[PDB]
Amino acid sequence: TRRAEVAGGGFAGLTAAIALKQNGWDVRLHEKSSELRAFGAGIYLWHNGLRVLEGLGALDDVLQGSHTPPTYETWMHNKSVSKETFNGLPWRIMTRSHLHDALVNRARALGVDISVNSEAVAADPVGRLTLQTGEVLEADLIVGADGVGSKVRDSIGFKQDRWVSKDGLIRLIVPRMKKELGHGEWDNTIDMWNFWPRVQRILYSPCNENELYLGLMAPAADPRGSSVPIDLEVWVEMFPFLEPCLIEAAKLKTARYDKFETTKLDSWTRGKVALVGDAAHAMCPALAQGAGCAMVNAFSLSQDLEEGSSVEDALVAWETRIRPITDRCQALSGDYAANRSLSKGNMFTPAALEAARYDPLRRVYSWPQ
Amino acid sequence: TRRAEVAGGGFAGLTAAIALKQNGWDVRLHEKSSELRAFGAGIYLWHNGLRVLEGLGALDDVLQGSHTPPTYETWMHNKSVSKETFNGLPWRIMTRSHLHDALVNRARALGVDISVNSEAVAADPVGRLTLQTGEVLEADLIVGADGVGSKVRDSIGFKQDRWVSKDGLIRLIVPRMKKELGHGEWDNTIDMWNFWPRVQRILYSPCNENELYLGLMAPAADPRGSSVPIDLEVWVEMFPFLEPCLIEAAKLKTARYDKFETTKLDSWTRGKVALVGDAAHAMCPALAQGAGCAMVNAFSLSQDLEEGSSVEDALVAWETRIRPITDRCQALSGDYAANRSLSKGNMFTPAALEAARYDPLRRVYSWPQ
Amino acid sequence: TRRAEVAGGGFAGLTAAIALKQNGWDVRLHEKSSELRAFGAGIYLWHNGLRVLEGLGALDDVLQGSHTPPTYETWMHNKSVSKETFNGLPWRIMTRSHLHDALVNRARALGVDISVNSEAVAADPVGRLTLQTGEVLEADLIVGADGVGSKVRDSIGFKQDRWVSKDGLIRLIVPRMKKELGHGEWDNTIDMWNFWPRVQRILYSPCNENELYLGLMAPAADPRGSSVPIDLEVWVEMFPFLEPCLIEAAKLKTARYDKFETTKLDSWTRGKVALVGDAAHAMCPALAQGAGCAMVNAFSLSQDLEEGSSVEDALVAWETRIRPITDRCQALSGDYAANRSLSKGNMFTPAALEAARYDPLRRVYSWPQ
Amino acid sequence: TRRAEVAGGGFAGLTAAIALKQNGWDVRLHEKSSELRAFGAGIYLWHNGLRVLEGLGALDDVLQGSHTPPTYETWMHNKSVSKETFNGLPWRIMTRSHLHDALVNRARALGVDISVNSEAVAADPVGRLTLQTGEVLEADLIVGADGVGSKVRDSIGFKQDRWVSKDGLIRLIVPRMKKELGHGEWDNTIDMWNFWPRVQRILYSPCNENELYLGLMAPAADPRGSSVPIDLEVWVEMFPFLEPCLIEAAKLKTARYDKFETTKLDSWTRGKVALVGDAAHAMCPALAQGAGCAMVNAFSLSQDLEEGSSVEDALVAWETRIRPITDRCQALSGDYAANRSLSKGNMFTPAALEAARYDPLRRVYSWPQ
Ligand SMILES: Cc1cc2nc3c(=O)[nH]c(=O)nc-3n(C[C@H](O)[C@H](O)[C@H](O)COP(=O)(O)OP(=O)(O)OC[C@H]3O[C@@H](n4cnc5c(N)ncnc54)[C@H](O)[C@@H]3O)c2cc1C
Ligand SMILES: Cc1cc2nc3c(=O)[nH]c(=O)nc-3n(C[C@H](O)[C@H](O)[C@H](O)COP(=O)(O)OP(=O)(O)OC[C@H]3O[C@@H](n4cnc5c(N)ncnc54)[C@H](O)[C@@H]3O)c2cc1C
Ligand SMILES: Cc1cc2nc3c(=O)[nH]c(=O)nc-3n(C[C@H](O)[C@H](O)[C@H](O)COP(=O)(O)OP(=O)(O)OC[C@H]3O[C@@H](n4cnc5c(N)ncnc54)[C@H](O)[C@@H]3O)c2cc1C
Ligand SMILES: Cc1cc2nc3c(=O)[nH]c(=O)nc-3n(C[C@H](O)[C@H](O)[C@H](O)COP(=O)(O)OP(=O)(O)OC[C@H]3O[C@@H](n4cnc5c(N)ncnc54)[C@H](O)[C@@H]3O)c2cc1C
Ligand SMILES: O=C(O)c1cncc(O)c1
Ligand SMILES: O=C(O)c1cncc(O)c1
Repeated sequence: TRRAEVAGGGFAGLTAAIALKQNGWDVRLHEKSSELRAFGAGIYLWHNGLRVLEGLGALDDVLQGSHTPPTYETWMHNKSVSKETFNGLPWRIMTRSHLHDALVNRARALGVDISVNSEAVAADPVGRLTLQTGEVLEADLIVGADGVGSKVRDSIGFKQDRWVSKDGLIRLIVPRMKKELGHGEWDNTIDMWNFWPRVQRILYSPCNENELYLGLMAPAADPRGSSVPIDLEVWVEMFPFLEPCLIEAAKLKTARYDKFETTKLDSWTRGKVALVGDAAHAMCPALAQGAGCAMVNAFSLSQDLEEGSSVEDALVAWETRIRPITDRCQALSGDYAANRSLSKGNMFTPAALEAARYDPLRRVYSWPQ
Repeated sequence: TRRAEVAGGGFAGLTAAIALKQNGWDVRLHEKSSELRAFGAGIYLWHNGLRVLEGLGALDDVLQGSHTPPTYETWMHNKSVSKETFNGLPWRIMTRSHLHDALVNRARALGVDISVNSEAVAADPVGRLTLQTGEVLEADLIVGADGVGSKVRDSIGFKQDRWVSKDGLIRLIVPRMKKELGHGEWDNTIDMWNFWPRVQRILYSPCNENELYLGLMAPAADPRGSSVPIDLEVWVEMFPFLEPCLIEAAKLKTARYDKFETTKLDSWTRGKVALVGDAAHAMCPALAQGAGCAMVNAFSLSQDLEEGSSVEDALVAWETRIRPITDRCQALSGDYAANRSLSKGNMFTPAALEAARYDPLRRVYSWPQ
Repeated sequence: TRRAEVAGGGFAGLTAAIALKQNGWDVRLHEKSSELRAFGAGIYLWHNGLRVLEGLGALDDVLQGSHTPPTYETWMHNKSVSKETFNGLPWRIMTRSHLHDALVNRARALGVDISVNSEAVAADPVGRLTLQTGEVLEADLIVGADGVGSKVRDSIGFKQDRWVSKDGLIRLIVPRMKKELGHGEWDNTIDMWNFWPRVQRILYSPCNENELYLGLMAPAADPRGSSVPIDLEVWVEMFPFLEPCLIEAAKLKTARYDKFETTKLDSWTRGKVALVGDAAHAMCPALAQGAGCAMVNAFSLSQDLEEGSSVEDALVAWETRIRPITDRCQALSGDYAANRSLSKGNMFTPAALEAARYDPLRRVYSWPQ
Repeated sequence: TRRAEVAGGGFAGLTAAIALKQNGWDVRLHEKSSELRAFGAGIYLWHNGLRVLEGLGALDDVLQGSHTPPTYETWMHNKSVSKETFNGLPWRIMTRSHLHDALVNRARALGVDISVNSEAVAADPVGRLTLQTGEVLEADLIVGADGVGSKVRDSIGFKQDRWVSKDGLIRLIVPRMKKELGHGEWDNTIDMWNFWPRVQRILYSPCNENELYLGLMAPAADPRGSSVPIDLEVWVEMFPFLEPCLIEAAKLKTARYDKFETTKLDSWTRGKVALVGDAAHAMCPALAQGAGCAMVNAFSLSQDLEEGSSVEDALVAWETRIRPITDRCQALSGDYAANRSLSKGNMFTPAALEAARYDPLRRVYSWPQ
């Protein structure tokens, strides 16, 4: 029986672990945290990611208790400039813990071995995984799914571009307050941009009837706009119509201002070691394909290993087949983010939705635009 | 190697033929008419039907050149009373010929044997099918997919319950005429109801950028409102905003008329004989689930034939499994037609969508409401 | 010093009394009832009537505590079909008691002699007025301003044309209830028409921040729709959006009902006798010009009495001058009532507003359309 | 017979001349231009100014061929932030030449003597007017109505604040293009403000069915925004929806960028000399009361001279009675303009409309807010 060691219990690792376990691999997953959790309040998935969940036998638990807005709306200075529905392309908004719980339960149900407080600090391409405790594990496959600061990656050395954005945002979950919001289209996704009187933006994303996901974006050199817990006045000033929710947000002390880190590698594989997710391809958040591409790539990895070839050859086949979708998506996402292209609305072009349109299960592009 | 005779080349018949063929059946399809064609109208499919198409390998041909409206809108006396998007549950509008062509080509590529000009007139519960020429064809399974006037079930004697509505409607296709329509949300499904000055309803359905599907509903007891070619005046009178399109519609010397009609049977199976589509369960078009349930039931038929039983025991287990869903859908659809409930808007409740939520491939309900 | 007896303390009577008084007439006013009061409804005045009020020195008391709606809106089956603002032509809504109180106080300040509990029963074309007590009062001018059942003209015998509508309506006042009404443009005049399920119309008229004037129209042949106190169900059924206000309206054990009624006379003058207001020209309330034409005609009466003629020659020159305007307005108003034309919206055409455009002070038409 | 010499044939002088002539003054008006014309494309008048026209016997010719928008709307970054109707307060938009022609025709009809190419260069308080030609005129009254650079004022010496604004605007008349503008509320007044991506603003004011008045405002140090003829690209960029009209505006070569000059004086009178209009009180354009206050003041001057006192004493009475309305209005207007207070909408407060509410004919405040 083939043995897999997965480093990282985020979406990438849990996806890889479940996918491999379903193919009869024996699999242990290492999470360095004392407990399995997800961070970042909310998340969008699209058709591509939802297809992975389906292939993971975890779709049902994700749809139940999540939400598809009637429309994806963009505002500039409180003026609606676009409403997009993507010609029926499936998409979904949920809390990070909602998507995460579904993945964990599915992994435990298949009998994936999960070690918490277990941190990968080095990996050898001949299939050896070194933990912080000193323990050394032999395996036929080693998946580095350990985030943007991947120690699996850096222990081996991968030529790479790695940098951090100037600005970031505060992501949080607050009650919907839908009756308090009064008249309007409050089940929509609404990207509310402003450049006057200053640069402040909210991405309003309903997760379900109870929970609203908010991304509060202001420049890092805005001492008030970037404060956590949120400086209520400067947010209520530019978003009066979101006051009830902003009030609940001011109450939260777990709130943080996060900047965005990206990584581009020349290669995602070295012998028996594969890098998936942010370890290999962290990107600007603009197209909300960060975890989708991670899940697709993780899922596609288990597929390429069902071909009868050596683990080394499958991995090279894997990357060659799957990476260009992620490359174009990261490039376009970076371009959008640095140009603030989303603020114009109607940005979800056919090209922008390429990653979203990919079906990992049948390996084709679906939902044409 | 099991052998199957399928009577009628409609959606239910083609679905049945392809599904069996994919499972290794030798299948032959008899089409009464001189060729394979559809009524020249539009049609709605939902998640349940789309999943069947995925299961038959015909999803991609369909999605290409079809449209998901941004919303499903209901009007009452030109006042918007409802916008619905079904919490993300997939759906689609397309011409009937579009759906047909995809099923036909998939049927052909797989090597189904399609006999045109060939009319089934009788079937035996021991496994025989009689054509209009009196010729007797043997097989291990006979599929009555011959529509509402099904000779195959009439030849055997099935106790039908029948029910007819006061309403009928005209289904046709015209150019989108989108500029001439001027200002509005003309990519929507708009269900335009009126009770004053008289009962007249137009279902407005965009199929793609070139073709608009119109459903013109009126009491059958209305000489003008049910007239094909269409009585241009009575329609423009109550729907002035659709004038350009209606002008192209009174130009059609031939167009499909139907009186709403719902038939429920004591059973669907007699020995080696199975009834699918309108033959088994024709319903009132309120919930746009006729072809949907047909396809689900035709596809589900080949599923139960795989579990290693006699064709007879399988057909019984089939109906026992898949039927209640069709029954509940037919009942609710007929109730809506009678009380004209769709004029109220917001009528696609969780109960109304139970059919559409059902996933035939995995045999669960998805897309919770 | 000429001397005048005016019968009836309505708008036409008060206008007449004040106008003559300002010109040096000694004037006495007889009010049948125990005191001076108005029906407890609302009322529309236009430029023509406002100019009369300016001419009587009573404009300012009126404008204070009255409202000009931002627009005059027409609905059909809850669909907005019309917004009108009359190219700036002035207009106003106010309670009837508001208009009354201003005229009364102006009448008093000028020293008009107001006799209450005093009922005119007959008048002589030689200059005599008979009270219910049989007492005969002499004067140089008698003014029949005693309303629709005018004893003063009946005593003399005027050939009337009469005409009655199938419709009547309930006029009442309730609190504005503006928060409870929620989202909308609730300072508008909204004329809410319905023909389905049955003919029911509500004229929605804000008078000021505290008081809302409602006109509930229904066929007189409708037992429920014409019932005062109001049949709460039938109204909330067709007007759910006005529920809070209607709740306060079914709380009124007494409220003004009127069947539409239009009377045209062979003439308005007999010798020294002049007829004004409903006495002379009661009309269908479609164009809200009854009190308007009354006041214009009462005010115009004192104008012709100044040009140095016999009271008899003056009264003749008066009608010859001012009457056609009232005739055209009465005809068009009656036509609108009969055909229920106001349901179509945009019905305040140039012709429909000829009355309102007329300026009594300068004797020209203003505010062209 | 009293003789008046009026310097200046703008709205102030023509108003004074007509008013005085109507009171039996003999009056000559001096206009330094070779021909009588008005400049500045369009103009707003309100109730106060319309009341003066009424008192001048020139109201009728102004209403005919002018326009009252349904509403006064304000936009910020294409988002409607206010719609104001001023509780029925009359107001009107017209071309400058429309208001001017009415005044000229009325002045000629009364027999006002009009000398063109006649420029006042000095005035003596004992009633002497010196022209550029050398001619010296004796009179009982001398009205300085000669604009912001009043030579009547400066020949005598009046302590004063006089300055020029930093920015200005381009005012022009173009065809309505109402069909080309497509869907919207294109009979409204719309003040369209923007500060991002740059400071550009259009005041959109319909004058009648044929003529639209546009004020294109950009800073003086914007080389493109301030160009005449207009730089079409930078205007179409921020106002795409006004393209058809902007195209017609680019065509005009008479277009100029004008800055705003103001004057505040300690006194408006010296002996027999009175200053009216911009000569005495030019103000920031924000409240559109520039010509209204001029007309009110001019008209009020003829009133104070019908009191039987000396011309010197009437003039002191005149200013004392009438000036504070103009003072508060100019101060508020200046405050608004420098603060760009109009951009917030809902700025036409009761206080802002004080000047507008004044009725010069009855000397009271009307149309309460
Ligand atoms: C602001 C923002 C908004 C975003 N919105 C979306 C969105 O809407 N939709 C979307 O699809 N994507 C979105 N993304 C991107 C998405 O969050 C990431 O692409 C995704 O979380 C990557 O998951 P991962 O499992 O590869 O990495 P991670 O989530 O970083 O997970 C790795 C897990 O690694 C564990 N671990 C770390 N180091 C070790 C180690 N050395 N040994 C063992 N375990 C280790 C980490 O602690 C954690 O448990 C967004 C990103 C940002 C920044
Ligand atoms: C007005 C109206 C609107 C509708 N809208 C929708 C909608 O939006 N969505 C939806 O899912 N459903 C809709 N339906 C219902 C849907 O059209 C039917 O349920 C569906 O077409 C049934 O297909 P079928 O193949 O069973 O029957 P049919 O389409 O009637 O096809 C049978 C085929 O039978 C062949 N055949 C018949 N008899 C013989 C024979 N004796 N021998 C050999 N061949 C024979 C027929 O000629 C034809 O080729 C609607 C129905 C109506 C009436
Ligand atoms: C439903 C409805 C809605 C209307 N809405 C409007 C509107 O919006 N705007 C508008 O301008 N018009 C409106 N009108 C019409 C308007 O109400 C009348 O034209 C107006 O009230 C007529 O006033 P009047 O003074 O002539 O008569 P009345 O108001 O009838 O007054 C006469 C006065 O007559 C006294 N009197 C009567 N008989 C005698 C007597 N014999 N002896 C002594 N005193 C007597 C009466 O008691 C009372 O004091 C409406 C009318 C109706 C029916
Ligand atoms: C951009 C802008 C927009 C405005 N919008 C409005 C508005 O919407 N509504 C409003 O009410 N006001 C408005 N105003 C203000 C309004 O234009 C002025 O207040 C008004 O034109 C003043 O008129 P006047 O007759 O006093 O002066 P002027 O119009 O300057 O007229 C004097 C006349 O003086 C003649 N003349 C000059 N010198 C002599 C001389 N020495 N001897 C003899 N004749 C002489 C001038 O040539 C001309 O014929 C606006 C002003 C600006 C700048
Ligand atoms: O920060 C963003 O631009 C962003 C854009 N889309 C989804 C999301 O979760 C975040
Ligand atoms: O420039 C202005 O602010 C202006 C404001 N109101 C009316 C007008 O004609 C101009």
